[PDB]
Amino acid sequence: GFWEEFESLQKQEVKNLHQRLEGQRPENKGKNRYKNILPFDHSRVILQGRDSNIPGSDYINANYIKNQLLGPAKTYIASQGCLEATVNDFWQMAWQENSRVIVMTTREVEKGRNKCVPYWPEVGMQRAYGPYSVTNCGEHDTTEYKLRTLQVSPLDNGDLIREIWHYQYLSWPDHGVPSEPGGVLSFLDQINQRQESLPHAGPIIVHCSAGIGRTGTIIVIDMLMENISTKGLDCDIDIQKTIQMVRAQRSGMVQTEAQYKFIYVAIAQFIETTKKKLEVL
Repeated sequence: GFWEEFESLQKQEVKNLHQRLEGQRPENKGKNRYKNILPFDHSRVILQGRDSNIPGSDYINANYIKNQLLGPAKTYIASQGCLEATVNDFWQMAWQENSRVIVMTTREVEKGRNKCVPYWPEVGMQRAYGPYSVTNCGEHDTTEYKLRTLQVSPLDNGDLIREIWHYQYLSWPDHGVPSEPGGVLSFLDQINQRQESLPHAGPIIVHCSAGIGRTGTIIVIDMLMENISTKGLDCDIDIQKTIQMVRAQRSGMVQTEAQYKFIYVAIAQFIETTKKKLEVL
C-alpha cells in the first residue's frame, strides 16, 4: 500500500544524487527560463571556446540524453528554448556537437507567452549569431509541422557549409497534447529518415520552452519507436522504465499526466498501424 509505493518512489529518486551547481549559479540566472528546471552537471552540454575567467561562460541549459537501457540508436540533446541572451549559445552548441537535425516542439509564441526566441532568419535571408552565419534556404510546410532548411558556416569560413534540418511542430496544443498522435508519428518518421541519411551526424537537438515536457515526451516516443524498429514489434516495451532512465539524465522529462498518457497512445497507434501494414493482403 502507501508505504510500499512511497519506498519505491524514494528508491527511484535520483535528483538527490546528481548536482546542478552550474545551472544554479547566480552568474547563469539570465540563461534559465525557470530557476528550478536545470541540467544535471554530469550530463550537461559544456560550451566550447569560452573563457573560464568569465563566470558561467560555458553554460547552456541542455543535457545529453541517450537510450541507456541499451548497451553503449540515435543520441539526443534535450534543451530549453532560446532566450534573447542565449540564441548565440544555442548555435555554438549545435555547431560544436555536429548536430544536423533540430526538433522544435513549440511555436515561438503561444497565445500569448514567449516560448522560444527565434534563432533563424526568414527565407532567403542570412544572419550572424556569434561566430556563425545561418542562411534560411527554404521552408516547406505540412498541416502540423514545418521543415526549414538551414545552411550554417563559421563567419570567417564561408566555404565550410553544413546543412542543418530544422523541424518545427506547429500544432501542439498549449497546456495539452495533440488529440491524436498521427501528426507526431509522421514528424518523427521524417526526422528519423533525415538523421539516418547522415551517419556521422551528432545528436539530434530537441527543445520546447523549458526542455522537459514536450521535449521529454518526444524523446521517449522516439526511443521506443527505435527499440521497436530495431528489436521488433513484440519486443518488451517498458514505458515507465524508459521514462525513469531519461529522468536520470535531465530531471522532470515527461512532466504531465497528459504527456505520459500521450506516449502510450502514440506507441499503441504506431504498433497497430505497423502491424496492419504488414498484414495487408
